Amino acid sequence: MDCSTNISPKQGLDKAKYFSGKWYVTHFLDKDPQVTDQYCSSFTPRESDGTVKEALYHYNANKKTSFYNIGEGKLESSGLQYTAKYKTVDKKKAVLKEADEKNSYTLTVLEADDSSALVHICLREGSKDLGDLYTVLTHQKDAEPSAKVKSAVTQAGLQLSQFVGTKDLGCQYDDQFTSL
Ligand code: HEM
Ligand SMILES: [N]
Repeated sequence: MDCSTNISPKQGLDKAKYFSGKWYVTHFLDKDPQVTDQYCSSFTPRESDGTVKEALYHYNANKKTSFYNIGEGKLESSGLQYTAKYKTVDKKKAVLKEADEKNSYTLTVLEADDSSALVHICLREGSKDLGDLYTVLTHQKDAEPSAKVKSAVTQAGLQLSQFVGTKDLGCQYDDQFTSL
């Protein structure tokens, strides 16, 4: 399922609010009905002079497995949006696999305040699109997203009730990895 082509970052967002601390996905919306496994995710995005680098963590709640990555990209001029390439690393941040130049993901920030954020992610594997992925984030695990971010969800044409809540999945996180 192809990703939406009508996704743009919110104008006027302050980078400092998004590129700080660590983020936990509290709710997510995957539009592809063929998916089966549900994931938990946490990441730490940093930025310097328009260059973005982030440590990502995924935990497969169904198969009880996890994987780590390091994404690197550049900030678009338009807004808080960037397309990054990613390498695969272990829990110690050692490189297990270099980045495949044909793969990428574009992350678009739709809203972000001091406690939460809403982002859109489009992952691509060369030519195949994995489909739209919307994720609500908070700095505190299982915390409640702000009213401001919930409003962003509505404005995005989505219903919070359709999102999957991760606080009930029995998530396992590696706070050591995202800390720092
Ligand atoms: C709860 C939220 C999330 C869900 C449901 C989710 C789901 C997925 C799925 C299904 C895969 C494929 C893994 C497999 O082979 O089985 C995956 C891979 C990946 N996701 Fe996510 N993801 C989440 C959050 C994120 C975030 C926050 C980012 C970006 C910052 C992201 C970036 C990626 C990347 C780069 C890969 C590829 C890793 C690799 O192939 O080594 N994901 N995700
Ligand atoms: N993803």
